[PDB]
Amino acid sequence: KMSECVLGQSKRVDFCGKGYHLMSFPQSAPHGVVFLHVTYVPAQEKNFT
Amino acid sequence: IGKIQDSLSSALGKLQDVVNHNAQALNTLVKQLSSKFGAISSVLNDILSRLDPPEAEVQIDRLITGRLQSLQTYVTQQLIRAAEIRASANLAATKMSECVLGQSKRVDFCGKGYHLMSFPQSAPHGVVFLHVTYVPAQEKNFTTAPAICHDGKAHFPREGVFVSNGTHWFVTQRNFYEPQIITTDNTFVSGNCDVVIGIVNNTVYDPLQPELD
Amino acid sequence: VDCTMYICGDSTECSNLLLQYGSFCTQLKRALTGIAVEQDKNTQEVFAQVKQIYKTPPIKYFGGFNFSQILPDPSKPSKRSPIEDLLFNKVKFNGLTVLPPLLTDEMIAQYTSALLAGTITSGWTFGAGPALQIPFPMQMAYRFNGIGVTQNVLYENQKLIANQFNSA
Amino acid sequence: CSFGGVSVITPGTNTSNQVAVLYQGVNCTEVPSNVFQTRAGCLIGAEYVNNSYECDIPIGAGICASYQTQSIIAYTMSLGAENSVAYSNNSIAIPTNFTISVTTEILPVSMTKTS
Ligand SMILES: *[C@@H]1O[C@H](CO)[C@@H](O[C@@H]2O[C@H](CO)[C@@H](O)[C@H](O)[C@H]2NC(C)=O)[C@H](O)[C@H]1NC(C)=O
Ligand SMILES: *[C@@H]1O[C@H](CO)[C@@H](O[C@@H]2O[C@H](CO)[C@@H](O)[C@H](O)[C@H]2NC(C)=O)[C@H](O)[C@H]1NC(C)=O
Ligand SMILES: *[C@@H]1O[C@H](CO)[C@@H](O[C@@H]2O[C@H](CO)[C@@H](O)[C@H](O)[C@H]2NC(C)=O)[C@H](O)[C@H]1NC(C)=O
Ligand SMILES: *[C@@H]1O[C@H](CO)[C@@H](O[C@@H]2O[C@H](CO)[C@@H](O)[C@H](O)[C@H]2NC(C)=O)[C@H](O)[C@H]1NC(C)=O
Ligand SMILES: *[C@@H]1O[C@H](CO)[C@@H](O[C@@H]2O[C@H](CO)[C@@H](O)[C@H](O)[C@H]2NC(C)=O)[C@H](O)[C@H]1NC(C)=O
Ligand SMILES: *[C@@H]1O[C@H](CO)[C@@H](O[C@@H]2O[C@H](CO)[C@@H](O)[C@H](O)[C@H]2NC(C)=O)[C@H](O)[C@H]1NC(C)=O
Ligand SMILES: *[C@@H]1O[C@H](CO)[C@@H](O)[C@H](O)[C@H]1NC(C)=O
Ligand SMILES: *[C@@H]1O[C@H](CO)[C@@H](O)[C@H](O)[C@H]1NC(C)=O
Ligand SMILES: *[C@@H]1O[C@H](CO)[C@@H](O)[C@H](O)[C@H]1NC(C)=O
Ligand SMILES: *[C@@H]1O[C@H](CO)[C@@H](O)[C@H](O)[C@H]1NC(C)=O
Repeated sequence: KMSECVLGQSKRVDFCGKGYHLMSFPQSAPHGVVFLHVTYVPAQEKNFT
Repeated sequence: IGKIQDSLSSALGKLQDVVNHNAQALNTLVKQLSSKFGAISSVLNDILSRLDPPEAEVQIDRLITGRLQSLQTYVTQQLIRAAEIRASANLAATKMSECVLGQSKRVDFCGKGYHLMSFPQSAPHGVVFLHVTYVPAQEKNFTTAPAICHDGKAHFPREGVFVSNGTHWFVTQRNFYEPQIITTDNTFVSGNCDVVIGIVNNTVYDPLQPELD
Repeated sequence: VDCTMYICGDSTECSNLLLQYGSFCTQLKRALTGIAVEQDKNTQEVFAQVKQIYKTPPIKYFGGFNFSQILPDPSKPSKRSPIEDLLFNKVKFNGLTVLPPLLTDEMIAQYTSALLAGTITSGWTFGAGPALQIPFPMQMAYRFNGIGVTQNVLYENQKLIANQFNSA
Repeated sequence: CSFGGVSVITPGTNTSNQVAVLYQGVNCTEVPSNVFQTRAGCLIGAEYVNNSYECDIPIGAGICASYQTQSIIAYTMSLGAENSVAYSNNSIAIPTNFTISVTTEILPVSMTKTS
């Protein structure tokens, strides 16, 4: 995840959150890591022919 | 490719480790055949020679219990070591699919750089991948803008970046410097030039307009 | 764990009797030492993924977007960020000993802030070679292309997009 | 009391026969020159310098040792160089050349079948 979501942009579905992965930021936790995933979510659709 | 050959001919510690661990465990298994575990000796031909059958049962059981314990410890640690070799082989099988029979876009999965191609080589109990990647070099700075304003319209590059060498404005592709004149063939239009922040004023050249005339 | 001191423990009648079991205690110490050496390699593999220790510029103004809650806090001994401070407030015997990790968590926070400044300043170029600066709005527009949105959708909605990021 | 493991730090017998000794998480006043107190125990036989190098022999809690300054030394490891990106609101860097690089990756697939 640090390689593919923080050092790049991923096209793997759901590997870096819900939506279309834009970017990710790491934070250190005690004995662990936290990833803040920024994604794009579409909204307010209309129907068409 | 000529330097791989030197650096190896002159590094396989992950393969040497596996071998060493297995040998160190097999030796510890045999070296336990010479402990008493609380008996008079370690030899069954010595308990069956200075003890009558009713007294040698008690001494043989003390050896049986110890040797069973040692064999079962050996068999547990092999299950735990095989579950780790299995995951490594599962990763090697994925790298053979995704780096050798394809081009990967995953970052740092098939080397460091931009993956071009991969070649496999067999090793004693494993596999070596030779990863060929592209690495950009020798960068310059320029100044940029997000869009160009011309005739009251805002133009964006189709597949590049707008750059300036100090006095003139070009389009490059983003990973290799190769400047081009900004025309209506490598840009597209959307909107008027007062909502983007950072627009610059410059001329966008129409190829038909002169040539026709 | 010291096998001999957990089992016997001081006494001497127990050490000579335990000597009769062979290398059972040497195996256990090897097993526990391997585990402890693996825990440092876990952390080296997650966090030491960067060549240089990158710094953000002083002005600290990326076309708007506001990263202040996740950049390091200069008024601290640990130099953690505001969210890393929130996360750290929520989480001798009979031969037993606890070894310290090789990396302090000051060092870990220093690796994470450098990964952050690499991303905010160079996008994805520092992960493939030398860091190449690019303005943040233009990097955001490159990323909108990667999900299949046309890049004027970003430039014509920059303020709204930055406000939504900041609220989230 | 004050029990603990004892570790021996050596540059390798093919380099020297000097040695340093770590008494693990023991206060360095109750051990029985260079006596140096660490978060990992008491170190004897190495001098503490103020420089900082790349880690050589890992002691712990950020301290490493080396045979440099002849003898072994202690210090705090180095995370890495220091690169300063000249970021601005209208500056870009673009590469003008490239290098083709090739690296290796080694992976175990099997182990020996024993019965
Ligand atoms: C697009 O049109 C469809 C109908 O063709 C809408 O679907 C209906 O939604 C309503 C409200 O939720 C339901 O009561 C109906 O039963 C749905 N129709 C069917 C056939 O099930 C849909 O909501 C419209 N979407 C948009 C964005 O306009
Ligand atoms: C891009 O331009 C910047 C701006 O001058 C250069 O970065 C400076 O370089 C000088 C000399 O190396 C340093 O003393 C400054 O500290 C740098 N940063 C500043 C001024 O903010 C950089 O060298 C240029 N890059 C290339 C590839 O030419
Ligand atoms: C930016 O690049 C342009 C190239 O188009 C340079 O302008 C030309 O320079 C050549 C050689 O100096 C002249 O023969 C041309 O007459 C110039 N103009 C044109 C329209 O081609 C310009 O000098 C460069 N600027 C900097 C600062 O390097
Ligand atoms: C880019 O070009 C436009 C049009 O040529 C400039 O707009 C003019 O700016 C001057 C000076 O501010 C005004 O007096 C005119 O009324 C403007 N005309 C229009 C149609 O807007 C604009 O200023 C230029 N931008 C820069 C930075 O020079
Ligand atoms: C980035 O966001 C933070 C909020 O998390 C801003 O800091 C707060 O700003 C409001 C007013 O805008 C104050 O009332 C708070 O006291 C601030 N909190 C602090 C300083 O911890 C910060 O100003 C934003 N950055 C910029 C450049 O606007
Ligand atoms: C791009 O880089 C290559 C080096 O990788 C340059 O080619 C070298 O040029 C020097 C000087 O002319 C020679 O001594 C080397 O033998 C060349 N290397 C090889 C592998 O042939 C090349 O000139 C660079 N291109 C640009 C435009 O700067
Ligand atoms: C960039 O910052 C400068 C301050 O030096 C400011 O004058 C200018 O308006 C800014 N431009 C953009 C596009 O943010
Ligand atoms: C080990 O000894 C050999 C010969 O004595 C020498 O060539 C080699 O450099 C030595 N290795 C080290 C690490 O000093
Ligand atoms: C060791 O004991 C002395 C005497 O009380 C004390 O000053 C010192 O702090 C102790 N060591 C450590 C690491 O605290
Ligand atoms: C290391 O630097 C500190 C600075 O506070 C100084 O007090 C100390 O004496 C130095 N150590 C040596 C061995 O010179």
